[PDB]
Amino acid sequence: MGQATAIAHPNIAFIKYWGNRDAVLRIPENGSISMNLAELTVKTTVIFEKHSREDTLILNGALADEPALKRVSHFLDRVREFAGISWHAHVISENNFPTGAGIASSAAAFAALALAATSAIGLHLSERDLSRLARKGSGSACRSIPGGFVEWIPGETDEDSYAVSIAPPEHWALTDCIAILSTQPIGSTQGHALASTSPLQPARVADTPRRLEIVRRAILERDFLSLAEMIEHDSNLMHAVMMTSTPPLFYWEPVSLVIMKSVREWRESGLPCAYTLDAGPNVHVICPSEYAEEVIFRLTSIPGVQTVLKASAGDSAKLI
Amino acid sequence: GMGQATAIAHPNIAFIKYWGNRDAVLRIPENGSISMNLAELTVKTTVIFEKHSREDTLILNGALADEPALKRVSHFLDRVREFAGISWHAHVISENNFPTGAGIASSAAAFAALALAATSAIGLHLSERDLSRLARKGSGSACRSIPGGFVEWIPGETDEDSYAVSIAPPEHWALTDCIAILSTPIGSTQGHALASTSPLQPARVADTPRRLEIVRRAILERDFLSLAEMIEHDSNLMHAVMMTSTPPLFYWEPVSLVIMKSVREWRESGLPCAYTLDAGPNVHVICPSEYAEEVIFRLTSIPGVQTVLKASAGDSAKLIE
Ligand SMILES: C[C@@](O)(CCOP(=O)(O)O)CC(=O)O
Ligand SMILES: C[C@@](O)(CCOP(=O)(O)O)CC(=O)O
Repeated sequence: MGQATAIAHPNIAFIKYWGNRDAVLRIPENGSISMNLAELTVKTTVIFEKHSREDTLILNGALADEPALKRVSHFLDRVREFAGISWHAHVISENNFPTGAGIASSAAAFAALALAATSAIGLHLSERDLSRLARKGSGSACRSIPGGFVEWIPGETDEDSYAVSIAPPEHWALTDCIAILSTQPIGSTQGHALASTSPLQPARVADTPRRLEIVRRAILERDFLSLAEMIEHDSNLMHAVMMTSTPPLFYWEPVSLVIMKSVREWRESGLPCAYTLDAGPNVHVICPSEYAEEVIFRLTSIPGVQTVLKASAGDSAKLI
Repeated sequence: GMGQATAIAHPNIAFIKYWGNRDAVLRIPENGSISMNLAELTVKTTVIFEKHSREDTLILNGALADEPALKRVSHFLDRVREFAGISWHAHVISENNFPTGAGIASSAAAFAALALAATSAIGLHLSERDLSRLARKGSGSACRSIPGGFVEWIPGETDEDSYAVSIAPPEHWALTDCIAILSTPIGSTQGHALASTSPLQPARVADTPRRLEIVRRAILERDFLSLAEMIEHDSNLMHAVMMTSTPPLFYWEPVSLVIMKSVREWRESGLPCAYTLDAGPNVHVICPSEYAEEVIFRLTSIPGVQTVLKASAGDSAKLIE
């Protein structure tokens, strides 16, 4: 009755999404900018079938838990509403993420699902509409629909909240050296909802355009130092909000702190690199790709760093 | 020998933090703060005004102070000289019992003791308010070591308006500060000035009355859980601002974070305690005193904790001998 397969990459936010204006629609409180990660992929096949009563979900070869299925089912309901078709679908998804490494899959997964599910049900959405749809699966998924360096235009409405590519992957050879911590959280959905308990979240949110403008310009101009200092600042602002929520969300591990301090010292001593952390203790170390081997060496030397994943700028979600 | 006096004062641990100045020179803070004096740590300072001294001299634990420390003390004594209308320079002899290398800041205790010894030596009989106001200009938090016990710094907007008062005497509430000294340090002065670079500082500052009102009530009501949750929140707010300054100030060490998480776990599992951190990695673990031995036992076992200092609520700065 209709089938398609799409791949999408996770992304690393240079300017973080944290907090929703609308939790249901995943309209964020602030805009965000990320880079897709080429070497990590979710591949998702959607198969719409005649009179399948309910949707099904398999994840990396295994029956998905009911939470995951429900979430994917509600998402497909949106694809059904948008398409006025009623078919239920079998969803098969796999990713190549290193096991236990704590790399969040939701952005890649809902980007791939948005593209596979709409293509399977016969639609031909623009990138913008795919981003808007993916967004409602998981906010950051909207940024994995476009390619390369991506900005989520936060908006106030479902139509207005979507992501676009600032620059293609080939515009700037940046590498994300992801320090995976051996010892290793509260999910994004709960965390976003808790942001409003932090006294500092409104101020963080209100300041986001300043930060976005710097990062956007830095990407366009390939100004690594400006990017570096702002991504650390923006990471720290998000974590500041997290840590001052009620209950506090302390995603950092002790080694996360060692890495953050080490990266700053490395940069200040001549090695261009910068850190950023999502809702977890892994440290993404962004650097011009020519420095990645040196960064990885230094990260690998830090006690407590299990392994370092090397990712370059990835393309948009694609059908295969 | 134109007048001499000796005073003692204790350092203090802020439950609601001072961070950022409205007026850096006068150490008028952006926000109010609340602290508890630490009985078991003391600075004892003798001030002897000398007709023959051309400049002040500062002796610390029997040794000549570094030049920066002398300059701070001499600038402070200039304020006393001005206030008193007297010219004399002084010998300042100070001792303290702080554990060596522990990173326990002495400046609040030092300037509280100096404010009291110096004014007493020079013939003045200042009210606590005026002593606090004076101590504040040596080091802001010293204004909180002038009064006793649990102390609130009224932030104010003027030199006359910024001073601390006792919320409650030490005996009002048996709380212990179990200070986890880490085995493995940008100064406050630079740090406060950088607070203005954090996008989050205005919001932290504007929220302080909410936090002060909770802690003040918690102290008056002996409500440990309310105190506990607010001191951790307040500590994290300050460190949030520090970590989001430009350049960032990351005072936490990895072990700091271990302790912070451990403390929250301990409290949630039924051991009443709460963490707070100043501008450094040591973790002050506040708890009702009946739990201190267990808190200390748990803290002592944490790798990277060099030692744990046990402090109870201390009295006001006092003249002695
Ligand atoms: C914490 C962070 O990863 C957002 C997570 O958002 P989501 O709800 O998992 O899409 C930050 C970011 O990616 O912008
Ligand atoms: C960081 C903190 O210790 C303030 C230090 O201030 P100062 O050293 O008196 O300038 C917090 C506080 O004690 O309120």
